[PDB]
Amino acid sequence: HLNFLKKRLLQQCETLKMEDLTNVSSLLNMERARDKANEEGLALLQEE
Amino acid sequence: KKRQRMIEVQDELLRLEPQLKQLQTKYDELKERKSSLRNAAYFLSNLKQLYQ
Repeated sequence: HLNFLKKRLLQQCETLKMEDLTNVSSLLNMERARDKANEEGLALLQEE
Repeated sequence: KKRQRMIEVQDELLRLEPQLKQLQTKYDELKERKSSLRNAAYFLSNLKQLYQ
């Protein structure tokens, strides 16, 4: 099964970050949470 | 939205200045026009109604 897994490697690597993608995706997730907070702030302040 | 907020406040600052000037004019015109004639045209004619 390990030989076949090296085969999977050789099979999809040829055809075609992750830890950084996960961390920066979460970071941008709370950044956009802070962003919708700024949106409700700015939109409501502009509305008043 | 923040640029729109600055533009609206710029209108709101201009609106505030215009409303302040308009209300000052409103109070001045109210006093002058409404009370002058009701006092001058009253009294000047009442003085005429008195003397003449």
